[PDB]
Amino acid sequence: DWDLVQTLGEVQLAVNRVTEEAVAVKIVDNIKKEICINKMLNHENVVKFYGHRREIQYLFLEYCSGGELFDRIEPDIGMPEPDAQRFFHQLMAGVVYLHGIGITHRDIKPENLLLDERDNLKISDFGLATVFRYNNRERLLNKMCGTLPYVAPELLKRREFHAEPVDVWSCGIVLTAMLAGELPWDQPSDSCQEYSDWKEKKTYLNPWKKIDSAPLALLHKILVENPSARITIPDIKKDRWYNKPLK
Ligand SMILES: CCOC(=O)c1cnc2[nH]ncc2c1N1CCO[C@@H](CN)C1
Repeated sequence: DWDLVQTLGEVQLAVNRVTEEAVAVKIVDNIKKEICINKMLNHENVVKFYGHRREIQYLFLEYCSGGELFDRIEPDIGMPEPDAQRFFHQLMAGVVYLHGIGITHRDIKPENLLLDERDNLKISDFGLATVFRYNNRERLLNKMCGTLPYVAPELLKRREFHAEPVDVWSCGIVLTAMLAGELPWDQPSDSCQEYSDWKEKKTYLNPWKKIDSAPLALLHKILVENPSARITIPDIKKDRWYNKPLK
């Protein structure tokens, strides 16, 4: 038996009457695919799925008492570089896992990155997720989704696109936010001046000016317009800043 303590955001915090264990309960009244995908998942950097009950659908998910990464980002400032690097390491671990089982999240942003009691990052909310690889066969995506400031430019420009580079791009936007406390552009389109400036290498402007040359060098490889030229995760793991001892 579980008591519903408070509304988290619908999602409610539930506490076990006997054990006092806490869990997040998602109430819905597409949910079928979210449960299906959640049943595939098992990784320390992905919100745990405990099960579901049908009545109004109920999803039981890992409660992350640390809240959202979003709330650890000080506006216009960001966070200490060592904290950002640690969070970025854990984000990559989670994303590598998902891509490894052929799943793309499609909406990576600080609001969907939760923290447990130890500040361990957990990828959250698979309502927009989809399978991009099955029976070792890649499937190109063609539906536009995600969140504009975080979406890769190809999603706005091409009919079809590879799933993995899209997630890599969004991860680069998250890193920018962690290091500068602001988003670089409303969207990565040619009509967007801020994106034009970036493509023209005007890193003497914000937010790039607040970012140290080492992490900035990594962002130069992630925020590349051509998804085929964009750095892959295995190569991100070889990046100099990625491997820099910090703090
Ligand atoms: C301390 C605040 O941490 C949360 O609330 C929170 C904790 N664990 C969760 N697992 N799945 C979601 C979730 C969660 N929420 C759900 C509602 O939206 C977000 C909070 N405004 C994040």
